[PDB]
Amino acid sequence: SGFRKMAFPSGKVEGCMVQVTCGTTTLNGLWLDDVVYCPRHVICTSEDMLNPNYEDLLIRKSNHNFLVQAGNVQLRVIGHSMQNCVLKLKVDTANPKTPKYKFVRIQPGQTFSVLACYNGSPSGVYQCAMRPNFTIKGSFLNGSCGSVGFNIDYDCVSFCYMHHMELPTGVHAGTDLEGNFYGPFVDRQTAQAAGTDTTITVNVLAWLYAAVINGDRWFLNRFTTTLNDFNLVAMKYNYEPLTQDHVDILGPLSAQTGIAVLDMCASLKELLQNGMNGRTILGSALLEDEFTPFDVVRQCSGVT
Amino acid sequence: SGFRKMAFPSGKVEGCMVQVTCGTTTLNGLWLDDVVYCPRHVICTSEDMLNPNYEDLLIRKSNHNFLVQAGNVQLRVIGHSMQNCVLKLKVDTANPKTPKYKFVRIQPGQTFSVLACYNGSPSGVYQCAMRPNFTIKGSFLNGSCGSVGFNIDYDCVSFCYMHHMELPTGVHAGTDLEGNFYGPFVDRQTAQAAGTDTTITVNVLAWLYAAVINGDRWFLNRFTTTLNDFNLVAMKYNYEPLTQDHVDILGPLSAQTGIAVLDMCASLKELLQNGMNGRTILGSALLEDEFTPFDVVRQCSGVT
Ligand SMILES: Cc1ccncc1NC(=O)C(C)(C)c1cccc(Cl)c1
Ligand SMILES: Cc1ccncc1NC(=O)C(C)(C)c1cccc(Cl)c1
Repeated sequence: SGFRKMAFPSGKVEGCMVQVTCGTTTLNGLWLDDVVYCPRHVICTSEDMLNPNYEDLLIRKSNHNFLVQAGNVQLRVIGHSMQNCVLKLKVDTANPKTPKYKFVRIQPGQTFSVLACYNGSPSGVYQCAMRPNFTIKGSFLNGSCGSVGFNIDYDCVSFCYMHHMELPTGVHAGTDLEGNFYGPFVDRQTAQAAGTDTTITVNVLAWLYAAVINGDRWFLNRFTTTLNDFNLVAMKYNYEPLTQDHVDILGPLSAQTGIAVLDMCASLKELLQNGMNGRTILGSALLEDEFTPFDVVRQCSGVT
Repeated sequence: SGFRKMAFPSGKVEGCMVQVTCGTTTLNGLWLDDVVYCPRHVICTSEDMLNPNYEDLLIRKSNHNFLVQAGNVQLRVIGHSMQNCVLKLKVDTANPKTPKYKFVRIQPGQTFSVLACYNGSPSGVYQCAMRPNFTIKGSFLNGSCGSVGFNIDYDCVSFCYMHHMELPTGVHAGTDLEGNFYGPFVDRQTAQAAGTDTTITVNVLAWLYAAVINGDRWFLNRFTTTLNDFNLVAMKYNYEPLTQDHVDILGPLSAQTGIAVLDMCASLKELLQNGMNGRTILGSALLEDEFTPFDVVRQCSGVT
């Protein structure tokens, strides 16, 4: 039936996007109830970004200096405060389009959808993973700051990411909705290199199970391995070490396909050592790691 | 700044999805104004699908036999008609969430977003291309029929695809919103093999330009080629022949990067003849063909 890098339907999040302007700077904000959330660097000019004292910069700003526009209507700002790297603008009107929501701080290796926005307007939606080094490989241009990452469960949106910065290497860094950066990144125009980015082993295995479920079985072999043997191979190829918690989460996929987790590890071991030999798996020539076991079950079962 | 397989924000389409039930069969419908559009095979049982006479099957059905549910509210059906492979159910209420829309029949090689649905509820959104053989490589399970493909321009949704069938090979076939199938496919449970699927050359070149724009330049070489020389290579590797119309559409990308189209063709020629030698381009180990020149410009400029 096919397997695609699917994002959640973005409707509930589109109705939350606003444009926030402070002085010369314009970026995106997230309007939930009577609060607009946005990156605190909205108060900076490019000149301030080298070494900004956000507390001192925010002191020269009043409620009337933050211009919030939802589509074509202007929101009245009645309060402002800084929480970590985000500003919280209290407005006099609750967003009538506020969905049921939560703020969650996701773990590395977990996935989420991103609704890229510019001037408070959505341009597109794509599926991302929080890398083990706490960066995301997204698609963001200047003006995209404040665009959010999220997951959906039935009718509840769990916001997990707010975009803040592009690193000199082209990868992206941002915060949870409490303004805490994922990783060691600071909201300063300083050289900040992302550490070693490893491959999310449990996600590659989940995607290998998805491949078997959809007919791609050429990589299955007559071998097995042990967690310690597999992890010697995973270390050599900069793969996250596989644990019993990882084996446990792959249980439903192992149950559906009848392929024991350690047997799937032996297929992955041989793919790591030998490569794909010019072949593909689910339309890909590399081992895909941005699908969790939960994503595979969801897509393969039709959860709406 | 990064490059992702981005889909359009799906909000405007989510507000159009309904569940349509006829007898034992449940599938998705598209509610625009006072009309619900859905695949005509909603009137079939699996037994009928072998060789259905849709005209005779529809004769045994009245307005009250089509149950249309939008979320939790029931729509009253006051008319029904068959247009090609789609049924048009006239309801007594115009969808208050109907966006500005058009029905368009796209060309092969063009891209579009798909909002996969089950029981009238959205599960996810992904970007697709209409293959040169008029199939799409999507992700659809039973119950997904009636899910639509679309493009957005400012505030106007151009619906181009409605999902109808999974071929025995795992690829997907469907219609435009007038019920005309893309390709030679019929809505019958018969062996229908998709013809030879070629690579969309103009899209690969557009994606090569996107790679250069984002720093991936290892594949650039000191060579050039001619359209006739390049097309001898394209035929050998089952690539669509490149034409002057294709060169013309790549003009803005050639203007921005300063790399002449025929010089980019020579890079592609060498990638075809030599492979990637274990390297990647925009996180991919194969030549990507599901991004049009328009998609690359849009994503690289921040069009919302
Ligand atoms: C230009 C761009 C592109 C994609 N995402 C983001 C950006 N923007 C940035 O990175 C800027 C605004 C310049 C920045 C600089 C230093 C620290 C922080 Cl928090 C932010
Ligand atoms: C099961 C499924 C999965 C993904 N997309 C679609 C389907 N469904 C089908 O293909 C069915 C309904 C069985 C079918 C059969 C023959 C012709 C037509 Cl038009 C449709």
